[PDB]
Amino acid sequence: SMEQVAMELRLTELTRLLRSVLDQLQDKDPARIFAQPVSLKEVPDYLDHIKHPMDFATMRKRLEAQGYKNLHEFEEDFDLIIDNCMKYNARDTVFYRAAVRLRDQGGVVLRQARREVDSIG
Repeated sequence: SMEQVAMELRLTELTRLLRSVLDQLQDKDPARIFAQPVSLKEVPDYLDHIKHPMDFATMRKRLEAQGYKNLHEFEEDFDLIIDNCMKYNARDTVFYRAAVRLRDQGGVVLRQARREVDSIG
């Protein structure tokens, strides 16, 4: 139908916006601490601690499959990156600290994204 196509164009445009959001968030991780999944070869117990792992490459795969229906789902994944890190790693670690800075700096980007998503519909 014409409606299904209109819907698909909306999703494509959401994907376009979320791609720019993702690039902006990932720039706030210059050390690339959150770029890839935590390695289960190198941290063999990880899944005993963290039940829903997340990272920026995994978000990107979902994004490019148009697997985010709305900004809320996208933010859920971003929050997992931060919250998983802050649990697994202690406060006095470069990892924990990187997550805090990503959270703080990402807030600004996500604030305007929500306005853009509501505004453009």
